[PDB]
Amino acid sequence: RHPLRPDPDRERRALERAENLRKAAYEMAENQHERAYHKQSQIFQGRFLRKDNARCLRFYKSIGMGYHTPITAINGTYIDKKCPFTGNVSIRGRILRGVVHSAKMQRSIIVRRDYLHFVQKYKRYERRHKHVAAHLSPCFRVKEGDIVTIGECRPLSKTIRFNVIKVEPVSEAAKKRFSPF
Amino acid sequence: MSKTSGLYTARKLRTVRRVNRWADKKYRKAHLGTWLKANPLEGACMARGIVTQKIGISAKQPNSAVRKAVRV
Ligand SMILES: [K+]
Ligand SMILES: [K+]
Ligand SMILES: [K+]
Ligand SMILES: [K+]
Ligand SMILES: [K+]
Ligand SMILES: [K+]
Ligand SMILES: [K+]
Ligand SMILES: [K+]
Ligand SMILES: [K+]
Ligand SMILES: [K+]
Ligand SMILES: [K+]
Ligand SMILES: [K+]
Repeated sequence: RHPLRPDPDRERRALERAENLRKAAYEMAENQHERAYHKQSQIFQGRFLRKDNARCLRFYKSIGMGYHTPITAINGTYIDKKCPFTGNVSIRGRILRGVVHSAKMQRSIIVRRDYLHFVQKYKRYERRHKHVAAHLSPCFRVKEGDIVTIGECRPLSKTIRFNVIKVEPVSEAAKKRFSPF
Repeated sequence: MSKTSGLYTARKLRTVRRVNRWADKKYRKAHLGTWLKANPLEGACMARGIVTQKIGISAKQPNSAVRKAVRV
């Protein structure tokens, strides 16, 4: 890391995101409808009592492969052990793209992938599709029709082996087409 | 063109052939499975049995004879 930190003079003020995260943590403590207190495993919970600010209050990482961390994950207040940026999982294996078929589950979506199958006797093709279940971190929000890029992780449920890592929005009320990519 | 064309119609071309294959009497006899059930020999070259009677059988219209046979 050859270069070192150019000089803005509003940095320490702009770290008011510390009180932001702190009061979000203290709001989670008051929602007595919950049964478990949710917290990241990478973070002490004694760093919140301190005032010198010297220690970070939220954990995040980079996933590699030229995919950059969204700022909504860096400055969010949610808890997700299955989020690839702020949870306890990793991305490795195949990386694919598809379209959102359904977003009706809890932090889970269905993805529709399209492809062609050649039949040699008839010298022609047929159009085919498959459905893939994927995990949706709160740092993204999607609707049906949007393009997504998903990447492989370890097994996460009976049907899920992938995680949403990029979103390309698609306007509502547009003609739905084959769109293989 | 009385048949579908087009670069993405392989599924239709296969469905049509699968459906119309059964219209042929040879294919239907050899592939349906009812003839195998009804066949006295059960799909074999030959079979052994015991004779229960001796008989004579008339021939058909333009011929005249008594053919010799056995109930088995
Ligand atoms: K989290
Ligand atoms: K394809
Ligand atoms: K194929
Ligand atoms: K097709
Ligand atoms: K599960
Ligand atoms: K499951
Ligand atoms: K189509
Ligand atoms: K014709
Ligand atoms: K024809
Ligand atoms: K036709
Ligand atoms: K075409
Ligand atoms: K035909």
